[PDB]
Amino acid sequence: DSLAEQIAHHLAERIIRGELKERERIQEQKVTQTLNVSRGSVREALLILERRHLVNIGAQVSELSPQHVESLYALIVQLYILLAESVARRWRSEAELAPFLVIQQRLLNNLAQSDIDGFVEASFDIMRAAFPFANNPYLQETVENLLPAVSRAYHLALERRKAEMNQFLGSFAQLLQAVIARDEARIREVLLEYGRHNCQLVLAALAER
Amino acid sequence: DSLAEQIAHHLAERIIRGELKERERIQEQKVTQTLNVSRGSVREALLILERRHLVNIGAQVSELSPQHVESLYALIVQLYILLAESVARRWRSEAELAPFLVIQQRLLNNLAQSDIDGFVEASFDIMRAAFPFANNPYLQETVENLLPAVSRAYHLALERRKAEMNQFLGSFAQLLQAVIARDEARIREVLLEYGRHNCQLVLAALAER
Repeated sequence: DSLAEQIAHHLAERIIRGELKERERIQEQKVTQTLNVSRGSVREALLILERRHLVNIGAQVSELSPQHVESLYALIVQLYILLAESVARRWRSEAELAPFLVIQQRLLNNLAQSDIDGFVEASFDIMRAAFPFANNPYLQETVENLLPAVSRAYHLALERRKAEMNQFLGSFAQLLQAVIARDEARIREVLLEYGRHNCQLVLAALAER
Repeated sequence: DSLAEQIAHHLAERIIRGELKERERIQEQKVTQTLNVSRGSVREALLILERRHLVNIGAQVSELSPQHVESLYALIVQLYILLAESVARRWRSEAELAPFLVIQQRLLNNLAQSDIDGFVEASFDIMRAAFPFANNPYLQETVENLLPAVSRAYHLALERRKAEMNQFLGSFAQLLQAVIARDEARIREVLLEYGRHNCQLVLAALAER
């Protein structure tokens, strides 16, 4: 990771968690002083965040809107189907799926700790554990570039409804079983159904701003 | 467009057209001298090309492989379906589809001129004319970031088979009619069928390297 990428990750986590609010301003000099970093690094960090849709170029934290949320979910669900179908076709031995079981345990541990921040962080390891099965650089880079925006929406859904962690775990368990069963019709059903549900929960939160 | 983006577009067109070959080296100083540009601009231009999958960081033009070609087509077909379905649902008056008819004429004009380079260039205006219907920044930026790689593969298919221009036009006409008919099942059929056909033509060319 370049220093620009480290700074962007730091600011992205603050936007994702709701610590930096919609329309809030980010000043280059304030970030340089708080983090003890070079100004050029901060400038590049903001360009990364803009590329990842989290800020508008100083910079201002981007606003959420229903059309962009719906846009994001319509796209990410098709990318997740592609990833999950590649795991379902390519896994050869059940040992290769063990990463998903460890993530299941990590999600449960964060739920036990009432840790929404860690729950979101661990959710993204699911995609990361799928990448070696797909060996698809275009898909991987696309998903990685969208993870901050997805994170931000997903975090808002959990801020609105803690029981969504229980809901996600139930759907994830169904997805894992469908991948184990190599059932592509069921994989698409689970992802499309949970995707629409989670999107509408984000929209409910947006409507209450 | 920044100067870095202009330089990257210039080098991308040379890779897309086959003027810069797989594994060929690009030297920063050679580009600065040929184009009369700043070295920092060229350095950033290469980072753009690497982000767009056209070079590995000097830099070397990336190699094509069957798994990456299949990866690219599996992804881009789902993105095209998303775009085409949004046009099919959102167009209100047939005047709004006129851009696609003009592109049809431009494709025919390049075919008449035996201009594969211009045919590829005009093909990408189809996606660009679809963006206002989708109003989907995530989808738009994803497609824009993949257009150079798609371009390169598509250009190789036409270098292998000029009659593919006639084939593309026939399929495009069917897609436009399905969009006019707001028939989403037919939209997916046309894009999936042409996608698999064009992908296998690229694979045929790869096998003959």
